[PDB]
Amino acid sequence: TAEGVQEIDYKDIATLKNYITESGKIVPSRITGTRAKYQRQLARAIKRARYLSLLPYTDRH
Amino acid sequence: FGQNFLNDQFVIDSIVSAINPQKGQAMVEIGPGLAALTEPVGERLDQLTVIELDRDLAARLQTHPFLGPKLTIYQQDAMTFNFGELAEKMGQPLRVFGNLPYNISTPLMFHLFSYTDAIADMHFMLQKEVVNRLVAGPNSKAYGRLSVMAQYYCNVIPVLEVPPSAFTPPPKVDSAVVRLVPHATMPHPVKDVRVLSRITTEAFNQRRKTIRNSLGNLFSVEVLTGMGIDPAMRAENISVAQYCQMANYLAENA
Amino acid sequence: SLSTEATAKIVSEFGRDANDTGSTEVQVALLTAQINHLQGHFAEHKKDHHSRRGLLRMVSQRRKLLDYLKRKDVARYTQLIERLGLRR
Amino acid sequence: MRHYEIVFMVHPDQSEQVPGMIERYTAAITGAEGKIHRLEDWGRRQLAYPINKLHKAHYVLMNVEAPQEVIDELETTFRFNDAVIRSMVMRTKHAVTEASPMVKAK
Amino acid sequence: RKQVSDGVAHIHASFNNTIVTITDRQGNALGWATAGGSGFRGSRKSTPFAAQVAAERCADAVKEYGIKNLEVMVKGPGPGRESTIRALNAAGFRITNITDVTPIPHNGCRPPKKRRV
RNA sequence: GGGGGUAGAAUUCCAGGUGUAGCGGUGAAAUGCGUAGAGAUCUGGAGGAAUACCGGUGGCGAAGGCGGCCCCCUGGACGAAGACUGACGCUCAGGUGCGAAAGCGUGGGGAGCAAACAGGAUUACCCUGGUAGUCCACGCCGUAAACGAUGUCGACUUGGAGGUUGUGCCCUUGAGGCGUGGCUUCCGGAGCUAACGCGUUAAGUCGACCGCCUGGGGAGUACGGCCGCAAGGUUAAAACUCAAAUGAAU
Repeated sequence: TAEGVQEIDYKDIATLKNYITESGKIVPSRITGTRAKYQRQLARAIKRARYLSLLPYTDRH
Repeated sequence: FGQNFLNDQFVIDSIVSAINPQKGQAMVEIGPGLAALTEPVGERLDQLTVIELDRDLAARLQTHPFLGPKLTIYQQDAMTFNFGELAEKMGQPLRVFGNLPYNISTPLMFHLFSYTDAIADMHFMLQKEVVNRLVAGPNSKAYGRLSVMAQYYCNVIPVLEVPPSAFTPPPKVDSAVVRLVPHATMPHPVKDVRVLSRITTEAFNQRRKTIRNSLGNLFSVEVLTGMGIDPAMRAENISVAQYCQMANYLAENA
Repeated sequence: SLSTEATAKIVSEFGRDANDTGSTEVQVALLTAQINHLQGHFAEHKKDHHSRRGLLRMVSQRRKLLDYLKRKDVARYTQLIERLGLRR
Repeated sequence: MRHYEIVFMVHPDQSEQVPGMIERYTAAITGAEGKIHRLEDWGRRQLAYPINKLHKAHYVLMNVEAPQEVIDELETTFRFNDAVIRSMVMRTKHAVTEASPMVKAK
Repeated sequence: RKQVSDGVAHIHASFNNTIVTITDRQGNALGWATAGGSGFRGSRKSTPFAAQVAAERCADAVKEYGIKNLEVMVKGPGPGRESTIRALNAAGFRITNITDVTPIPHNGCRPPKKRRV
């Protein structure tokens, strides 16, 4: 799952697309049922990938 | 909405005694209302000139039981007209008083200070917060624009305090009576009064900083040193006479 | 914080051997090392109070250890404060 | 002496002059005893939003062990160079050598 | 004075008015109508009825070019958000897409003093 | 915690396009903006302040407090196994330091908001502009319902539901079983309490040291000292006056 048994890479777009909504926001942990620690890692990875233009900030076009 | 008239009889004896209205003086008591303040005028004045903004009150005010034909009634707003017109009609400065809504009691005296001589003395009852500022002096926290402007025209003397429980639906504030009577001569005359207002407003708009930059939008340090004004004191430390000094200078020079 | 090599060198110098790491002399030396290093950091970042609060703890602990050493043995105390430049 | 991970992307039009950049940077890193544990080129990749009127870019990933000075030098050259549009260096706990999932999927 | 086969409907559904503007791919406007410029005033100016009246008026104002298809962009939370698209497709228009465009800041400037009511 | 870079949304302004007559605001209007083309919609730039989603009843800090991403310098807490010193401890009057917001001094900056001020209305509150200020560097000020209204340290005394963060052992698809630590939220037993309530994170049972209280008003006021550029802070009475003032529950 999201909690890979090691760490969460920020170069894995295929996995990171599971935890974002259509608009590109991050899905809260209530819906996914993921641990808090790995949720924090998720947020950091998604933000980093957003900086490098590997994911959309919102939906400009 | 509801106003709160004066009911207690013990308090309104001092007011009547303090005014001491005799015969031969022009009394212009605005807003009689229920005549709560003119009924204790039963020593009478053989005449009085009354001003009432409401026709309904004026209509059901022309007869009373005894009032009838002693007074002339005007139905225009006091803030609008020329008091001095009714000054050569009789020939003497008018003696007036009122119990107006504190709300509207401020603009009238500044509409009355212009007409000067047509006015001899005044006895109004105002809020305690405001009365203290009027009679205040420098180096306090009750010192302000109102004090300087009023003290430039007339003399301010408190007359009577009204504890809050004297009026029906009594408020949360205390009222007071002050006696003001315009000066016979100006201790410090100023060519243009509006420039004096300009200076005082600008100085007291930054009441908490030094005048080197509070009032430095118009002046310079060496100029204020010329007139002997310390450039490192707050606006509340400047005496009225000093405030008339740069009032004169700003017109004498450019 | 101190590097592991610097800590090991100080321990080897002041200690009885390579495992006596809890003697008063070694502790005072380690604290002095840290203090001397941190003046350089605080010369540049003077507006950083939250770490100056730990530097003060270092200084106070060193003073308490020195007083205990004074009362226990005097000659060792004199030799130590001469060896480290403490108290002029 | 620390481990880093540098990722930078370059103008698609200058996608042919990257070898010189890579060679220069490799020489600079290795000159000061630093090692290189992983070096990858993803080629041209389509951008996810228009970075100042462009689309697509040439992507470079490179894992390094090195001291602070060479990294500051690399940062300064990136800042002063023009063909590079966006770069990012990260510190990492320890060395890695396994290829990115990105290369394998391609 | 020119035939186009695509169009964009923009509505500004504020809390005090509504404005509908028709434009092309490049964003060059064709015709516009306002709820308050259709003989409405006062609270009546914010009612959905004025919105549909302005929608019809603007539709009639853009048939000289022969528009047959467009999609709608909504910008605002106010009333009149939905009546306009209905009155528009009732005037010979096909709705390809419906989009919400109202901006949201990521904590930008500070907002005014809210209604102490 | 200190320093330096950088990104994307939004508001305002500027310059360009398409376009024609209203926009904004209110309970209704007016001041106001516009035919020198507004408002609307698309393209480019300038500048300042703040970091949506994640976000939690979650985490860190002595308290005040701390929120985009990356690097450099740096303080504390916790856990595993082993080694070392040998009472090196606890508390602390005077003293020293840190300390929201507002406010001040010298010099910058100024997009949004907005005391004062300038206008327009209605019978308070409302609407349109808008200065100080909010921001930065360096000094001052030293106060808050600065609150858990609960001083710091140590030991002992039945339980039940949750959250967050380490670690040992077995077989091992392990979110599989048996343990062992730290911090934190809610119920409730004995006991305590005027009651409300607290209840192993005590307001229970004890020991060490410190601060403070003595009917209500006058009064945290006056006079004096110390501190401050100023505003003011701190230490701190009496004459007189009343027979009450107060807390919890019914």
